[PDB]
Amino acid sequence: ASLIYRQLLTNSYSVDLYDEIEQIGSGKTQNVTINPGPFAQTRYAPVNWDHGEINDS
Amino acid sequence: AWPVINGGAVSLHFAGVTLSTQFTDFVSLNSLRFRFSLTVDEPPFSIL
Repeated sequence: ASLIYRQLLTNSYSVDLYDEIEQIGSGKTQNVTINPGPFAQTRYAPVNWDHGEINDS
Repeated sequence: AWPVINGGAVSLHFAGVTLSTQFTDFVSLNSLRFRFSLTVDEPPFSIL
């Protein structure tokens, strides 16, 4: 059971290796592509307000 | 002698609401309109 202390001290180099893991995995580019769901969006339209038809003569 | 016009009295009652919508290549030009019916009222108008 004392072997755990020896293993930790011996394998401590994996700490620096893990530091490299994380601090270059952050450097590497990742992009979680959140979707649009199966249900699709849509806006009304380009709508502009104006005065209606005028009865000229 | 100058003729002169006078009088004229009516009342507005609500009749309806309308939505006109012109279309020109997928873009909408809208307009809300209020239609009022009329009911005449004294004093009568008269061209003097």
